[PDB]
Amino acid sequence: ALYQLITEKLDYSLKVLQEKFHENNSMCDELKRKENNFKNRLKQLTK
Amino acid sequence: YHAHNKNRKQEIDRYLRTISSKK
Repeated sequence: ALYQLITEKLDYSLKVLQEKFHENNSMCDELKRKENNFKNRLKQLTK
Repeated sequence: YHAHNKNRKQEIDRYLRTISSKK
């Protein structure tokens, strides 16, 4: 009983954590694009 | 996965702080 339920809990937790990792990667690259856009906006503004 | 998730969260916090600083 300790075995099967805990192993299924962990198998579901793997998906739970991988979802948040993928979404964190998406938020990270969107942050990268945002900061690049702000820096290029500054570039054009100075020009 | 938890370790790298925490790392990404910290980096995202830094990036958001920088964006707010320039914003």
